[PDB]
Amino acid sequence: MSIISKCAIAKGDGTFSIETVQVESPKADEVLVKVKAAGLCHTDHDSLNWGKPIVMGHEGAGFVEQVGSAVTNLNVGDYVILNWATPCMTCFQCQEGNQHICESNSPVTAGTPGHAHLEGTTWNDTPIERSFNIGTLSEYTLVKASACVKIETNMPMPSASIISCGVMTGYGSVVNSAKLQAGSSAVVLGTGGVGLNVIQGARISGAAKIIAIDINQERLDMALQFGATHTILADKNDIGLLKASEDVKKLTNGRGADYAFECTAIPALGAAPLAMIRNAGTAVQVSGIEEEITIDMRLFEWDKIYINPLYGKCRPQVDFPKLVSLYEKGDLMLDEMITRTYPLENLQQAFDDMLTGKNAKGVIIF
Amino acid sequence: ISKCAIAKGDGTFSIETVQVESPKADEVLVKVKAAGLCHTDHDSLNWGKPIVMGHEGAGFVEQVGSAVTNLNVGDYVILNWATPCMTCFQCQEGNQHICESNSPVTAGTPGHAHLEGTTWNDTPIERSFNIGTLSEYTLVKASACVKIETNMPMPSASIISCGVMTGYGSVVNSAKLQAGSSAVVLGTGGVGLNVIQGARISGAAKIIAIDINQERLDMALQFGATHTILADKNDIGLLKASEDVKKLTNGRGADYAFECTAIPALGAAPLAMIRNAGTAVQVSGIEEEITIDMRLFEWDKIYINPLYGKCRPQVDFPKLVSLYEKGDLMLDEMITRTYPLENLQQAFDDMLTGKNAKGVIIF
Amino acid sequence: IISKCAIAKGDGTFSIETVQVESPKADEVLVKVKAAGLCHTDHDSLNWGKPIVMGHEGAGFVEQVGSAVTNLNVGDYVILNWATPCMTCFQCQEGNQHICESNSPVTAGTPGHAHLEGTTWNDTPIERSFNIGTLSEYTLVKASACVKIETNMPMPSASIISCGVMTGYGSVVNSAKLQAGSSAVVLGTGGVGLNVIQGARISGAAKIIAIDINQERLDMALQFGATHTILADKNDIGLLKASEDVKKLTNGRGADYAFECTAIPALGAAPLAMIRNAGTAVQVSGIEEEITIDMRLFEWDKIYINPLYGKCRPQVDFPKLVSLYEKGDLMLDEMITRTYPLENLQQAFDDMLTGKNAKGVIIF
Amino acid sequence: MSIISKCAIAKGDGTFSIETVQVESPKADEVLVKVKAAGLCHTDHDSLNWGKPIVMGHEGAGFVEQVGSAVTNLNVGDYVILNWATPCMTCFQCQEGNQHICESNSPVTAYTPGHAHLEGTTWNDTPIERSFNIGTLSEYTLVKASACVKIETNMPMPSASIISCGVMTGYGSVVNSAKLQAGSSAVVLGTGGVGLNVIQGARISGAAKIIAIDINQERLDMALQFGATHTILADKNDIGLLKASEDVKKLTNGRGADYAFECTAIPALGAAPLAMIRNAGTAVQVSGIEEEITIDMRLFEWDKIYINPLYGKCRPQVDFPKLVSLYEKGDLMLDEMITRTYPLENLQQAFDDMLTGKNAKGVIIF
Ligand SMILES: NC(=O)c1ccc[n+]([C@@H]2O[C@H](COP(=O)([O-])OP(=O)(O)OC[C@H]3O[C@@H](n4cnc5c(N)ncnc54)[C@H](O)[C@@H]3O)[C@@H](O)[C@H]2O)c1
Ligand SMILES: NC(=O)c1ccc[n+]([C@@H]2O[C@H](COP(=O)([O-])OP(=O)(O)OC[C@H]3O[C@@H](n4cnc5c(N)ncnc54)[C@H](O)[C@@H]3O)[C@@H](O)[C@H]2O)c1
Ligand SMILES: NC(=O)c1ccc[n+]([C@@H]2O[C@H](COP(=O)([O-])OP(=O)(O)OC[C@H]3O[C@@H](n4cnc5c(N)ncnc54)[C@H](O)[C@@H]3O)[C@@H](O)[C@H]2O)c1
Ligand SMILES: NC(=O)c1ccc[n+]([C@@H]2O[C@H](COP(=O)([O-])OP(=O)(O)OC[C@H]3O[C@@H](n4cnc5c(N)ncnc54)[C@H](O)[C@@H]3O)[C@@H](O)[C@H]2O)c1
Ligand SMILES: [Zn+2]
Ligand SMILES: [Zn+2]
Ligand SMILES: [Zn+2]
Ligand SMILES: [Zn+2]
Ligand SMILES: [Zn+2]
Ligand SMILES: [Zn+2]
Ligand SMILES: [Zn+2]
Ligand SMILES: [Zn+2]
Repeated sequence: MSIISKCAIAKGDGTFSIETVQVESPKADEVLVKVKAAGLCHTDHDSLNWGKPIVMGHEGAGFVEQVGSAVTNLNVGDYVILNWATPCMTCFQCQEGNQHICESNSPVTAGTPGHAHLEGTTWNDTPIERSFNIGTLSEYTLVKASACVKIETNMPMPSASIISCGVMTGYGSVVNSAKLQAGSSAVVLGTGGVGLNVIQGARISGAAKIIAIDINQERLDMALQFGATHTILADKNDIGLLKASEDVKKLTNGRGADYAFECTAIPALGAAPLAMIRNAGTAVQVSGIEEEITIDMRLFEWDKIYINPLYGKCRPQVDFPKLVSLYEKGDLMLDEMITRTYPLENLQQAFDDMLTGKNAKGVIIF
Repeated sequence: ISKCAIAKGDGTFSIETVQVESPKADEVLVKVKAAGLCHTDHDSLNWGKPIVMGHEGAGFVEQVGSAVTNLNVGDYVILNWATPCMTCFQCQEGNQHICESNSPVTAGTPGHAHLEGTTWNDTPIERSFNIGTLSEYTLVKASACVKIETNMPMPSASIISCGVMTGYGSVVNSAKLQAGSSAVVLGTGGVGLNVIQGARISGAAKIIAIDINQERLDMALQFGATHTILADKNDIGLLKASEDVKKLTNGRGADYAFECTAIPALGAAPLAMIRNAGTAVQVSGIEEEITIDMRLFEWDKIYINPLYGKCRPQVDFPKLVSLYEKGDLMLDEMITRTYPLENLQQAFDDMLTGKNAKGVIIF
Repeated sequence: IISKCAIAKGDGTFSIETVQVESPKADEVLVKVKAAGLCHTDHDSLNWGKPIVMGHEGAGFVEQVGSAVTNLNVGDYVILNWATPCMTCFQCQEGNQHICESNSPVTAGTPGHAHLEGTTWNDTPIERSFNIGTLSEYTLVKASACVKIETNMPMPSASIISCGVMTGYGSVVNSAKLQAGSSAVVLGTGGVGLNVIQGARISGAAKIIAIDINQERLDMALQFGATHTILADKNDIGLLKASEDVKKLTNGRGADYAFECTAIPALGAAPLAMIRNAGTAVQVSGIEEEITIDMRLFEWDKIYINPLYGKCRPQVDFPKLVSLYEKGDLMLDEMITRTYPLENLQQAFDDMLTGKNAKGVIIF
Repeated sequence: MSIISKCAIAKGDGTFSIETVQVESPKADEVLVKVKAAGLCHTDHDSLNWGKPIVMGHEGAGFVEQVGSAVTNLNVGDYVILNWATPCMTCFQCQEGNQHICESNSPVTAYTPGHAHLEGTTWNDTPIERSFNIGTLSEYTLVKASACVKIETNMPMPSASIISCGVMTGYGSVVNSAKLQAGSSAVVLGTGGVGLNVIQGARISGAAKIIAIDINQERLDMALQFGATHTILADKNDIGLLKASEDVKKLTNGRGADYAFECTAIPALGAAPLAMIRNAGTAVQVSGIEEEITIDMRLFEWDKIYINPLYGKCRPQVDFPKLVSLYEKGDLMLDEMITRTYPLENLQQAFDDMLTGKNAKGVIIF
């Protein structure tokens, strides 16, 4: 059995075109997922500029169409949130509980056995790769079972999809990485797909003061909606947001916030959470920078914890169900995150709306 | 001259008059506008000597001591009973709540104002927990005063002095409750409802309220509970309530459980409500001898009996008013009734019989 | 394959016997046992009402490896563990492999036991104690019971890692997270408590006060890392006089950490008497009885915890323990009082009952 | 009562001369210390090119000569280890326990309270500062009572004096700042005054691997004496110590060490501990860098705690007695540290030997 799927294919020239791909039947450890909605992340745009053909998409949710012989805890028709940890569960990092940095199956750490067998998905009869081992921007996906989280809820499929990246890295960086203490102060630099979810984490965690900083006013109105207490509108020409840092310091009685989160997608702002933070504060850079930047090392000075975490320290079988609860409870808002849905043929307009500043998140729906 | 409620070692209280001296150099004269009630004030009658009752209070600074730098006449203050010295072992560890020299609990004393300061008849009498808040005017050590620059209801600020701090802090400062977790509160009263608030502020996804009175249970839902359990008096060690708790937690148990029923015989009951490797926080404080089945402790369970929610008064108190100003801490709703000093007995009855979440004595 | 094994009865007696141990299935492993340490839990196994191949402490060589166990090979060197973690359940994904809800011989009792007719006595299948049953020439265990190690060290000293060393060292290092420069008190300096002393010594405790009724145990406590000793009286209830001696050596106040490992249920709350307000009290023994506790002793920020097997994550913890031994800081050799033939197992009990032997290892 | 005191004085120009200062009698919150031994830290050389006359010295110990009328817990003749925290015990940082980054009194993080009155020490009729509030390279130093920790022992004074900075920051970085856990792997970049005490702290904490790296074979020889298990000789052209970093990964199963500590006084090596570290490890640069540097941010990538701690999170009344207790037990080696004692006049040679690597620690004896 081979199935044909329309999908978004990125080519290795900065370009993406809707194509069709051939999805084989699941192997014993794999699962064929009918995708109902695929959310879009800033990393998905970056994927075009990677130099490989890939099935784009790393935020997805849907239903289990087929299951393999070895998979035992999930069934045809089951409702499944996709994750890109693909944890092997046995390696050194997995035994520390760091399944998000798995040494053998992570798409980031190992680039694998978190990917499904390559012949499972084919583009003009040449095997191609599922981005982050899941390639959600696709009618069907053949992934391994570690990529699936079963939830049993009537939650909207667009709301579910966004947990696969934006919501998890945002919330988990706050809760799992920084381990933000209730009653503290937090600064968020970049209230976008991730940063807005940082705010929900800070809000849900009990932060008393949540300082949203962005260059776009709509983004900031979004930050107010999702929990922010104070708003600062940064000028992009301000290098390192040092001028914003003085404004934060006025909001924290001279000394700075207790916590600060980077998620601007600007490599130059890598150190800028250090500028916003009190000595002994914790500075979390969520973006991920792979370039060579210059840092005034005075910003590091004086017991400030700095971490570049991945995927909010995600343990998908454990974290995803916790996020689902807070939604049902009402403390996660993710229906309201979904500003627009797009047909896969309109992915270009979706990319444009994420970068222009007009969407909290965009979900392609099938 | 001040109207104050004096406890008598015979076990009775009587409104009565005391004369208060001007402040010494490191002391503050605080006119009390509100004196919240706490369970231990009831047990403070059952102590063996006379005192000035009260360990929850708030007011304005009528008079300031010569070396007191950070406060001024007319400032607004919430009283705290930690009165930390800032120099002993525990204080340098950061445990200002178990101050080895000034604490009314662990050194009971410096940190209590000069004894001449409050005289009844002509015998100097002690202020309860060093502050004696059930008084019209109190003289106290400066370390027992926490200034606020916002303007909030005086009954709201007074309850911060004990119930709010112990309950919130046991969640935040002691248990260090993590978001997404399941919470069980045994006894949802003045401490218990702020445990719940502490749970909801910290982000708990499930908050199970167990209580023998439905009107608190109703209060518990007002203040953030997600599930309510009406226990029965004769459920020894609350075993049957444990079983419904585990039914609500997929088996296992809760990740956190909190005891504050004031019953000595339920001191291990948190361990029954909670999963292995969970953290059980007994808050009521038991000085009695009880029998415990040590199969409840078993398998990585973290037990603790913290005091005053690990209170560092000049840090946690400003935090609590910020979350009241944000709207996450509910304290105006917790003042079910205000009472004058003379109607104090009706206030114990309303608290002890479930009719108050918290009762405050206003001046 | 025939295995001469110690088989416990429900009555309270044992006999040496012979059993067939079948070839390994896909997820399980056949181990030729070279050394099996002993404890009072093995004596308890006679009390329990079940036929059982006894032994929960083991080290050996792999003789047979199943189709799906490609992470170790034949001839590899293997320290056995009794957590047998399933690796995917709630506690395993929290990092609590020692309290696995699906495979633990304690918390689940089962997967984590090899397939039942693997080891058969006459033709009735018999369980291996704690899913491992090490007092046997050959044992069939899941691969989870096996931790490859890659040092040429003496098998007997490898066998005491399987229990006394992991629970004692781990009660200090993982469960208490003992901070260098602190004061430690150890109540019961025996099979468990000597590796609690060893664990305080490696973590940097500045003052380690050993308390025990036997003078021989105290001397062997100094040898294993202690700095102070106090001799204790059984007539002391709650060790309250030993607690006030502890307060003299700890500036008033108490010790920053204390540890229960005496085997006495009436002593369950004693570490709390040993400890300053806001210290941490660790009850390593496990008490399945109801006792009376003076509740003032919990009062005031004292962390009280009874942990299992020292928070064991065997594939993680065991290699680290092997590394400290290689470094000289961890002492396993001097901990083995005497070696005994399986056929002289009653000797061992006998000498454990008397208190002659801190630990006994049966070597094949 | 004005005492004359021989001392070392840095002049702004990088030049040091022994001079005499008139040292005034103690005010109510002050203590006058007859310094008996004063060790040399790398920071004192740097203290030369600060553009201000200064009485040098921030490692020191002695006996109390005169006590102020408010000082109640110190008496003439007491044996005092000096510290440079001088904590006020009530500001925001002190009340979180961070006495070493005191907002009111720290010489680093705030002339300041915690310095004696300016008329107390004068050079040529003009008031002068004491470096790090204590200026220990002087026969007598006037300091605040909070500079003083009384020890009730009979330790060698040279051995007690190096606690004032070198031992405290190196051990503290491991125990207090990094909270190093036993059985771990640990890499130390620079085995000098701070780095050898890093190794001691790693050894007292129970590290299973302590890998020592330096460009000087003799200082590598010292690390083994104080606790290192493996040793890597790096070259001075190894930019960022990346090949040193390959040897480390060879020693740590290819993943990297759990912990790595940077104390080379070389700014470009600020990010080097990240290169020594496994993902989710903790990297600590104790040096302290004031210049801007260039950093490839994939070195931060993936859960890596980075922290620039000050003074090993020293609470001097709490930490200094633990150090003395661990000297009694034998596990802090610090008689061995004092490779050389010098007169005040041969400070230059003490400087020269610290910088050449011929000393572990060198102490000026008065
Ligand atoms: N560590 C991880 O696991 C992980 C996961 C997901 C995404 N990311 C990365 O996080 C970053 C953000 O992701 P996203 O989906 O939220 O992107 P996004 O484009 O949707 O949001 C970025 C926000 O940053 C704002 N911004 C840009 N420059 C700014 C400036 N100078 N000052 C203030 N705000 C500024 C933008 O206006 C926007 O609001 C990306 O780099 C992405 O690759 C990392
Ligand atoms: N640790 C501290 O520092 C500290 C501080 C303040 C108060 N306390 C103590 O906490 C305890 C409660 O404090 P409070 O002011 O809220 O008193 P309270 O009377 O308001 O609370 C008592 C609650 O216990 C509940 N209860 C009684 N029996 C129960 C049972 N079998 N099962 C379930 N619930 C039961 C009742 O519903 C009642 O609401 C007291 O013992 C008090 O002394 C301790
Ligand atoms: N929690 C776990 O996972 C785990 C694992 C293994 C063992 N254990 C238990 O830990 C306990 C330790 O037993 P063990 O292996 O060390 O056997 P053991 O006989 O060697 O240890 C008991 C020690 O306590 C001493 N002692 C007796 N009375 C004392 C007293 N009043 N005061 C001070 N010391 C006294 C004894 O003389 C002896 O030295 C056992 O109960 C064992 O079942 C628990
Ligand atoms: N943060 C604080 O509180 C604090 C405290 C004390 C010292 N310091 C600073 O720590 C740093 C070290 O202090 P120190 O007294 O140990 O200096 P030191 O000169 O005595 O020791 C530095 C060692 O690092 C070695 N080294 C130099 N370059 C190297 C390289 N490329 N690769 C490997 N090793 C190299 C040197 O050979 C020397 O052995 C100084 O910069 C000092 O200012 C900071
Ligand atoms: Zn993404
Ligand atoms: Zn893995
Ligand atoms: Zn109270
Ligand atoms: Zn104190
Ligand atoms: Zn055993
Ligand atoms: Zn498991
Ligand atoms: Zn220095
Ligand atoms: Zn301060």
